[PDB]
Amino acid sequence: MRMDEFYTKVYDAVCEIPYGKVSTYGEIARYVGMPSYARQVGQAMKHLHPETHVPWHRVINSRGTISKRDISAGEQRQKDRLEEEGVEIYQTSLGEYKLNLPEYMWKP
DNA sequence: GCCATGGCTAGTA
DNA sequence: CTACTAGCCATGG
Repeated sequence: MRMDEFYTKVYDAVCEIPYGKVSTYGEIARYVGMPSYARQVGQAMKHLHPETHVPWHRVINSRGTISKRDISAGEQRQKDRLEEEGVEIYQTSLGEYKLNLPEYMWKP
């Protein structure tokens, strides 16, 4: 599987995530037949341009939290976009953004 | 080739 | 619950 093939599948997958729903790097990776490529699912998200209609904001980590990144703006934007989607997000002490994963999780 | 990065994760304290 | 580590793997200097 070429990297370009992967990136495209990941993107196709993410677009399938329903409004106001959420999925996981690892889940998407598995979903596209690449269980060990969870980190690369991150990369795919990061690579996207700001205009993209791909719901990159609907992908968090396995702990149901929003991942911290080099570009802190995204971390913030993801929280905001999700909240607009009507997604209850509380803030852990030692400010990490968290949510009830079992509820919002997307299951095809 | 080595090395550091980086939106990860399960297992292990 | 928080912290950390081992396994993980593309990317690019």
